[PDB]
Amino acid sequence: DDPAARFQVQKHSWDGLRSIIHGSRKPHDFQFVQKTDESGPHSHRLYYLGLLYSEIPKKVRKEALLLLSWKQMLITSYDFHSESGLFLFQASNSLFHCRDGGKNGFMVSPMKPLEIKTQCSGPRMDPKICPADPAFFSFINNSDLWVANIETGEERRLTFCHQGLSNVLDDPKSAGVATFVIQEEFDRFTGYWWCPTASWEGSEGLKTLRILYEEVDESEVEVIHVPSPALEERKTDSYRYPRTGSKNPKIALKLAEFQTDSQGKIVSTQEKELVQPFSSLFPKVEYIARAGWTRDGKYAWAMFLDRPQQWLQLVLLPPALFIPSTENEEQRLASARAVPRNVQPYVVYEEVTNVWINVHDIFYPFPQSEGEDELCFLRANECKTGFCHLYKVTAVLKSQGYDWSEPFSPGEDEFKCPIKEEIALTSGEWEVLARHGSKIWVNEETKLVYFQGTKDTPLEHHLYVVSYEAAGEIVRLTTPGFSHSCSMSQNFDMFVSHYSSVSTPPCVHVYKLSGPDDDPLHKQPRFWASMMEAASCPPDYVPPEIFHFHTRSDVRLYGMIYKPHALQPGKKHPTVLFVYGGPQVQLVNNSFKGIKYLRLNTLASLGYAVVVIDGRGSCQRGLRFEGALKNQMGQVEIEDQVEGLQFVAEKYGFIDLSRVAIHGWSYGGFLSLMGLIHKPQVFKVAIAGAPVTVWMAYDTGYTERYMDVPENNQHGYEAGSVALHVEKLPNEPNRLLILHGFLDENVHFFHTNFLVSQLIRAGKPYQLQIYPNERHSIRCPESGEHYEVTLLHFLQEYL
Amino acid sequence: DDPAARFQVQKHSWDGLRSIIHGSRKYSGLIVNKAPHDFQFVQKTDESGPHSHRLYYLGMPYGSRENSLLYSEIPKKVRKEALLLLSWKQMLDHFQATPHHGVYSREEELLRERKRLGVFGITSYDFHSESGLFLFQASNSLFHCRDGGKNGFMVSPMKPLEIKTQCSGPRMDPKICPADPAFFSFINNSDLWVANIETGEERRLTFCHQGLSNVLDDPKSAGVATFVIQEEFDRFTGYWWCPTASWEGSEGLKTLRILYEEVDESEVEVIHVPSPALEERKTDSYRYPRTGSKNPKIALKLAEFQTDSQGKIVSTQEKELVQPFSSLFPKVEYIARAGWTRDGKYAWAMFLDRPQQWLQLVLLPPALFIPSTENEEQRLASARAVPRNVQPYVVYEEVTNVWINVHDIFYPFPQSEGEDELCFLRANECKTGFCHLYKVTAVLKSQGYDWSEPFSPGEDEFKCPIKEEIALTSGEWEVLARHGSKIWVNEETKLVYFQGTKDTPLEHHLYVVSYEAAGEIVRLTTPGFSHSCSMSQNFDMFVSHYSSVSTPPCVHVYKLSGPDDDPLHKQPRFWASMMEAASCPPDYVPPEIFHFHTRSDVRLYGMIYKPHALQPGKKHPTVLFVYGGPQVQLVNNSFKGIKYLRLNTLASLGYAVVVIDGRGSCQRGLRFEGALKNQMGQVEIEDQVEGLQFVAEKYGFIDLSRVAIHGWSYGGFLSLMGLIHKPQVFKVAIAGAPVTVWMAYDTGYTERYMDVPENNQHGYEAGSVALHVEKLPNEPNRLLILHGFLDENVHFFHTNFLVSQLIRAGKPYQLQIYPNERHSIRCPESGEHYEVTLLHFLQEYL
Amino acid sequence: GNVDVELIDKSTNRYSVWFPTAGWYLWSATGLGFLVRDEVTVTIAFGSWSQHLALDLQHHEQWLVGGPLFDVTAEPEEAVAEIHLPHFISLQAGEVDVSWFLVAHFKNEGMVLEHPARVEPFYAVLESPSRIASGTRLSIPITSNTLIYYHPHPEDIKFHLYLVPSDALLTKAIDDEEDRFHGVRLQTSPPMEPLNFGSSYIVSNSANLKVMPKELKLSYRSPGEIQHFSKFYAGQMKEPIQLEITEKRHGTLVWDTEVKPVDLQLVAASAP
Amino acid sequence: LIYYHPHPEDIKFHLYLVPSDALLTKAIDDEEDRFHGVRLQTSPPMEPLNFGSSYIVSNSANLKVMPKELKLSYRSPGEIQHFSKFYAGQMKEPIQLEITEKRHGTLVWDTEVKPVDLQLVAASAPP
Repeated sequence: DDPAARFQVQKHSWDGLRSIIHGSRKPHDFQFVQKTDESGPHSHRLYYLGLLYSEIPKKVRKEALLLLSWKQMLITSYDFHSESGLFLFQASNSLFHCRDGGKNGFMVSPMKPLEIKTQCSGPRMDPKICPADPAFFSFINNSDLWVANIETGEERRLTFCHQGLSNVLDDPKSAGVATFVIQEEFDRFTGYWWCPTASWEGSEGLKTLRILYEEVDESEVEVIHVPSPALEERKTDSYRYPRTGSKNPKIALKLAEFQTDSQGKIVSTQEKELVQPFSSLFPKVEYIARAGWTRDGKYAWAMFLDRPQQWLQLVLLPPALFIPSTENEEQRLASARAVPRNVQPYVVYEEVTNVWINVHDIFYPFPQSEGEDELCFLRANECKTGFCHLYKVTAVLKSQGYDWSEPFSPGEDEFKCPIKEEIALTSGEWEVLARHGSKIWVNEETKLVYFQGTKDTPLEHHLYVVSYEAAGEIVRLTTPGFSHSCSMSQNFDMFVSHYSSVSTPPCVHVYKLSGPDDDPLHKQPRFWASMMEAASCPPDYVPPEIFHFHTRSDVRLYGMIYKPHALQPGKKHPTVLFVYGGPQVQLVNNSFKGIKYLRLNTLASLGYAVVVIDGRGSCQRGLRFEGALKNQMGQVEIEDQVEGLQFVAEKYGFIDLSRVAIHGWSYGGFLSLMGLIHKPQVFKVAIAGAPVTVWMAYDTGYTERYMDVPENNQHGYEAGSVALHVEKLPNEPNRLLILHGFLDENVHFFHTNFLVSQLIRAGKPYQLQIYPNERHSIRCPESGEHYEVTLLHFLQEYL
Repeated sequence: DDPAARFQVQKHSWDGLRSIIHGSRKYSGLIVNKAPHDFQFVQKTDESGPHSHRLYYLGMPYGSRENSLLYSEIPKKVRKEALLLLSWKQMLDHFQATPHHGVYSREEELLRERKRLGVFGITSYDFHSESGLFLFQASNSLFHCRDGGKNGFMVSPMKPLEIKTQCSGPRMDPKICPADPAFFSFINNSDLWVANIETGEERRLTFCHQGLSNVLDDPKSAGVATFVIQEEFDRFTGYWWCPTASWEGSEGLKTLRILYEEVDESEVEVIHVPSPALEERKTDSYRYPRTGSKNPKIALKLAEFQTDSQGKIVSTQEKELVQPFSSLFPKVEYIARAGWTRDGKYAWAMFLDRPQQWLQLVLLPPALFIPSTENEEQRLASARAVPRNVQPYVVYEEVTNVWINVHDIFYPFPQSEGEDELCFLRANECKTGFCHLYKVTAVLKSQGYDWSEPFSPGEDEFKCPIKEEIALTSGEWEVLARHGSKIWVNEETKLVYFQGTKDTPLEHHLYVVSYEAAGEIVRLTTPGFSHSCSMSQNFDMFVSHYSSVSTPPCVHVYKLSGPDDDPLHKQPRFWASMMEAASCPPDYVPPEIFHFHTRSDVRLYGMIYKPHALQPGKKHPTVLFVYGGPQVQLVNNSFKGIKYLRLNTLASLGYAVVVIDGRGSCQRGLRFEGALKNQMGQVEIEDQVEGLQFVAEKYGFIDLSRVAIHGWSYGGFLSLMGLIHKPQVFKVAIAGAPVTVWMAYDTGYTERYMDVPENNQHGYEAGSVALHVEKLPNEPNRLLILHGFLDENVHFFHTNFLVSQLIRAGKPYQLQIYPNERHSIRCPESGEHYEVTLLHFLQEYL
Repeated sequence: GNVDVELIDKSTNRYSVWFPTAGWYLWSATGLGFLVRDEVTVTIAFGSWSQHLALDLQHHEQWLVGGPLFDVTAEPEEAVAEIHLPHFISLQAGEVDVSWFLVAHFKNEGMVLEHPARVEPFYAVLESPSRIASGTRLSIPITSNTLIYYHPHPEDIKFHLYLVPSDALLTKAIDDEEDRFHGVRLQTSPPMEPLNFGSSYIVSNSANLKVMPKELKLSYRSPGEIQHFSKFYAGQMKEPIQLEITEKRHGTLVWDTEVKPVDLQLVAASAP
Repeated sequence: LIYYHPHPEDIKFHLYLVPSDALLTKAIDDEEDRFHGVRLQTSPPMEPLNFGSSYIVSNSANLKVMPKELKLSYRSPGEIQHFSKFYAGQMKEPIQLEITEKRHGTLVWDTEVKPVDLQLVAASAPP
């Protein structure tokens, strides 16, 4: 080794490092609404969070960068109802609303939002406006579904399963919420869904209004205590945390109906339930991934999933399948006779796989007005070809005829419809974005479906359009060389795109589809106006360089690198391999990381090589790519990261292989510990933040999806459970820094605790850092400044 | 400052440091022995056999890894010029008295944290002399045996009989009924039970607990000492048998009373602390009374029952004081101690105020307790039935300006000579400043109380006048009463045997004095050692388990022998030996004790461990080990190799080890201990700094540029005070389990020394280190925080709030957790990691 | 002269010995000088140090054991006046005190430790016993266990097996019943015992002695050590292979902590 | 954790086709050795001679047996305990399967870095 051809980082004082970190730190949810005044200047009003609004003009001027002012209308999530124009949102301790241009007019001066008083004791969770009647809305209060009315102010409970007696260990039934594992693994943040249309019973004048909700009996689920944020009181909170292998919450779907007079009063109410038990009507169904209703309101759909998470199926639940729910078993039989024998649930679509189901929130039903069977929808299906692709699916809703009073056990293909056709609207070695709140936009007049995808490259999210009638060609609308998060008007004439590149900061441009109306696929997107522009990229900030490479198995992995500032060729700089490596997160893409990954640039500004590798097992590259971690979690990804480091070593001449740090939060920490176990000669140190040290302690939704069950996959639980392999951690000190937020409900402190336990029992050193006020990510700026200065100090001294 | 004249410690590898710590403990399989204790002398009365006594005790001969019941044979005549060493014969038939992997139940494990029991096996047992009954607790169950009562003295060991039960749960705190040895009693699920040996029948006596759910919903317990009492009043029992049996004379039925403490901890703050089974990921609720927060609401109660001649508990009866306890004894927050007089006439109890500046002893005669039933007319009925003359007699009332130290020494005398004028031996430290024995005669004259009508007692309501209060001891030294010390009162020879610090504060010696006429204090133990002693019941021989700083601990049996007409000067002659001085190892250099004077001219003691292979000229780096808080005296002339072997390991690596017992240490008087009152944490560190500066001037190897402060519990708190107010003095600070916010620590300790938090708020803030993190050093790698995660005593919150405020102030730290360790690191692997972490941290960064 | 024995039980190794009259009466088969005054019907057995100590004083390294254990019962009251009891530890003026020597006694009492009056270079004296398990020897060194300095005696066996001599080198301290019953344990590889003694120098405990013949063959287990154990045990032997019918063998026992040797022995194969 | 005087002994038999050893790391006393030496003979080995352990071993600590080459290796963690006469001791019964000449075994602790026994045995004089 050359004694002075290796860059030494300048050893800064702690306050110096603070000076560096402090010196480093020195819109969405768009809703287009038309105006149609025929004499004014603005055609629409764009509503968004930033609650604000913009004025979209009818014709902008050429060769002029139009930047709209951010005017104040008056909040991280709101609900909107188009026609009456209701904006329902949650304030600090209360609910609020306002309206724009319904029976009233379009505001220009700011108006204060009207406050909604309540009789409830507690916060009002999950506000949703009824689409059929804008006067009515609904919310959760103390884990039960409520419903209210704006003008009269009167509220009404709809569910009666939770009494609020004590903590959750003795009062376990909830209604209208998504439980923990559903929230954090199936990305569902609601547990009730309005019917979008109103039915009329025709007794006197009563307007029925349905809501589908999810009942959950999590009594047989493990209770875990996690420290509260208010540390002085020294109490915990119970959490119904479904441990892997153990039993999930016991689910059921249910209808909470009510009716209303024309003046708007909830006269009657009614809980409704299926003719059979849910567990018996749908055996081996464990999770309701998603649910809702068809746009006409005729059927309520739901995506079910089994315990391995390898068997997803869409089901339609017609409201007549739900009898009223009462304790008296003869009234129950009575309405079991009363349900029509013909009507029954139609399992329209069924994904089966050998790897795992990714939950795609893309269903979209069409009008069923032509021949009132045979539901036609646009379903994303990754399991067929290995990549998430849109499809048009026509099933056959033919009734088999069921005596719903006598009980039975359904077979494995019992309620499955036969399919008319399964045209694939996209095909290739790329996928359509379906997870993580991406969605499709279906113009039903022009017969087109606008989706996002990765056809050019996995590094760039682009808006595509295709016809659902004729799957001829896929037309891009976004500017290439950037990655875009887009959002359509409901009138489909202009969209927003929040886009960026690896070099430029985020911008937000408003484009307008424009062209001959006869050929709707080929509307040319013309830049109309810009909302937010690419800010001052700092001279301290050099953007990273993206690369790709091939494995010895010939699989292409992408990666980034942040080069050390003021590079001297010849000098071998120390390298921080930042990593997440796990699924559902793609770190490397052509998009600006400077917001969330500013610390990587600070590292670069000190002279560290920063390497980031998307090994196989990452998202947004299909099921076969993601599925290399099935039952071997921790065993293949670190090998891909090592290969990426070693490749970058030949390409770029500034990586010292002796001075290598692996560093990652959550999974980036689980892998940092796997890196230090199975590649100690490669990785000198390992800054593991919040690591998952034992998979048997983690929840069902994540762990079971990939490692299916500990009683089955015990070899792979032990092999990839890093806390049982502490003997292979280094005997020498200053090589392992464990960071963990004490209040972590997700990757619990048990994981770090069991790691530290087994390190002590195996006689191995560790450094450790606590975040007493942080749950999972470092949210507080003081704590982030401490986090970064601790990271810089640890690398300066021990890397 | 010459850099070539400053000793650099040899940088060992981590595996090297493990090899060093293990090599430190390779002789610890012998020297750490759990030397025998809890002795019971029994006579044989043959005049033809060889053995004068049989000594019963707990011990580990290392034929087993557990602490077990054993016995020795004390002969009638030993040979001259002979060091006779006794075989430790086994009481029991070599069974396993410990559960698998050393685990215990939740009640058993929490008891041993209060008692600091690091040893596995039979840790506490109960004995009843004339029946020869040994009632003890083993693996999860009760056991018994008998030796030389109506049976004989066996030579082979027999297996102990199991006591079967219908009860589900552990049977906590067993005590044999003294009046009738066939009956015994225990706690089961926080309720008092009673059972019988021969018949096997059990019977619950109190029904305040039901086993519904957590402690937040079933808050009433009985016969137990709560956390703060066990923790702060070294009391682990909450029921006391009446030592005599009363006869109601209905038909033949023999009554048997028990005094117990009912406790209503409903209004007590509940805290969740993680459970040892970390995988299951639940906590345990703990009724932990913070300062400012409410203490448990206490009361004393009498539980009677009766027995046939065949030995069956026919009737039972709860009784309660004729007025409420809170109303009969206002401003009384704590029952420090309680028990009974030997004849059974009065049940005594030591009460205490919330500041703990106000102690008073009270006698509760069993007729003061009326029955308890829900109907207020039956209540009035037996309120009329109680005699007017019967009252509580406040015999003694200690009042002080700093705090009451709980001394368990009461000892009542028989009252049959003119049956009033109660005579007892009471220890009183608040009077002269030092814990001294007294003979006190109070006047029990009945004032006459209408016990049906409810009244409010005044400030001096039941306070008895004193006939006389002769002081049996006097000086600038203390009588040992706390920490399981006790007195032994031979009433035949009118002598009282006590322990004390007369010769020096560094040595616990057994003294004897006459309580009728106290002029001359006769020492019985050899000087040059510190002694833990235990007298016989016939007062003819005692044991002393003793040691000095140099020698490892031995256990010798001495025999008082001489003319009977002068028992005070009876000469203790070494009869026989139990345990000998262990191997003092060649890598272990015994420390030297020293003393010095302050600028305030008060004598402080200290220890130092010399760097092994010391070279004159070199300035070695110095680790100031510290506890500093009350109830602990680090510096004393007793063997440190058992508990503080790690300090010698540091010394053997080349660190100067300094230990300073500043103002606030125990066994130096109340005025000395009381220098921390209202400024706890502020004066101790000043004394430690001055102790360093003295050692720096005296000895020439103290590098002031390289000073580490280090300690557990209170010391880690001081280590943080050192690094806060003395940054130029202390280079690093290894704070183990620190108390970072005194507002979070419990009542019994914190309130006693600082105040109720609204009374003193300036000193809580000044001496809460977590509020002074801004003064901690900005430069890194100077502060290592150690903490056991499961600590119910100094909760993880303390370290958490410290780390929180370090983050919020932008200050660095290193930190180490012990996830399976409560307060003292009990697993040897975990202790080995703790020491290798300490050696590494000092090696690299000091 | 030589006295007879009567074997009562071979398992406990109990001997009944008749004693005619007064005399010195040294019996060197164990090392007992029974200085007696009349006709004594004496009983002697073999005791193990493991079962009679407190189990802490084997591993107490200020507590060296000397001698073997005997269950000696005889007639009291000056019938057996003096016991000259066999110990092994050496007698030089430096680093060994007369006061460090102790003689135990194992009663149902336990251990009774008395000082002996005089210390002979092979024996220690017990004066007027009053009695089971009496043949005893203990020591309290005020310094550590590793410097009390008495040397084992080597004991060698060359045995012919598959026409190949296997050797057996044994380095244990001189206890006659221990040596004899070590040979009786060694009877399973049936031994012949010539007479060669390594009592030339002295060596302490915790001593690592390397073994070498000057001419080199299949050398096995060279850095041996010096330790003492019970009556029934396996000491740290050496088992090299001669492989041939050669005559001459020169073994050498030499220290490792310092350069000096302790033993050089010459042995021939004239009687295999 | 009291240290004990060790008894290592690997008792061998030349069987008809696969000869079999039996490695024992068991602490000495008279009745335990007298039990083992006759009660292993029901599945007959014959008692060898090998090296008793010079250094001293502690209880409740797992030991590791490594032969220098491969053999029939199940149940390789060895543990030391003191039972009564009747119960079977914690043993090793490997099979060396052939008529090969020499065999080397080593005892390594878990937490040490040092061995405690380095034994050698030869099958050149098989029973």
